[PDB]
Amino acid sequence: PLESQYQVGPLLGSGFGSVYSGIRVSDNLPVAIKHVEKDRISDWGELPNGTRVPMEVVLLKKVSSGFSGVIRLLDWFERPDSFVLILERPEPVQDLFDFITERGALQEELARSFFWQVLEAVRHCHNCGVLHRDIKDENILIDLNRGELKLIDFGSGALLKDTVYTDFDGTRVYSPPEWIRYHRYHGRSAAVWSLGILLYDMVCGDIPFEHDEEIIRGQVFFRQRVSSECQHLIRWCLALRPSDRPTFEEIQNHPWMQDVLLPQETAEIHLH
Ligand SMILES: O=C1c2c(O)ccc(O)c2C(=O)c2c(O)ccc(O)c21
Repeated sequence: PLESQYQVGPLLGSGFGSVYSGIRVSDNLPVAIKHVEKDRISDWGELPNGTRVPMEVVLLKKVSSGFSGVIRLLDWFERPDSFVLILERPEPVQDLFDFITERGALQEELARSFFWQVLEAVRHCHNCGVLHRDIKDENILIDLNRGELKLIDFGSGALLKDTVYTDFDGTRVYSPPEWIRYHRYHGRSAAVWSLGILLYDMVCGDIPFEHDEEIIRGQVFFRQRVSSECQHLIRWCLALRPSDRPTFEEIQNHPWMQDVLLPQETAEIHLH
């Protein structure tokens, strides 16, 4: 059913897997086709109907209902040594790591719009019972035309829970001090930490911390001019003590978050 119903094109990256550009035949929706090999999956789950699948798929199904800032799972298949996922492919697109790498640090107005959309997308996941655990520039795609950000790689994700996590598969330089020191964290507050790393990156062109010692020390130096309110929000997300970090609500009610542009205006002003 698979090679009949879609048409493969160029590789796009790897790997989280190996992803090819693809076209649905039924109608020419761009799609992306991700192959994941059974032998590299450390982490499995089960769907409603009760089949044994990779967590990624569990997590993607939970979040793919309706619209949002997540790239949606349109379908999937099993093969003898691999699973294969069919995902949306917006067109044209660029990931935030490449975008930042090309244009350097981002004007506050642009960072505010982007950051807001990441916030909405993460709220959506938490809502659906999903925690991403690897929120970073390269897991965000920009739809250059509509100005809409989309989250992508759920392969380190987990079901959201209130219990304390003991495993972590995401990026180190994005991991919170509680993980570095004690090998334990909670979802929401670890996510806020990483959101804080992300926001620094947006406005400074680079991440704040490289080594464990700098993460655990939690002192943030700004290498770029950044308003006083943005520094405050960033420092707040990057508090050492989990309980001293903001909730999403508080981040979203922060002064620096006010009067966010809509996506379309963001694209006009900053992407056209
Ligand atoms: O690299 C992608 C990806 C992509 O490169 C282009 C369009 C896309 O739609 C995705 C995508 O949905 C995607 C994903 O869900 C997980 C890991 C990934 O590396 C990716």
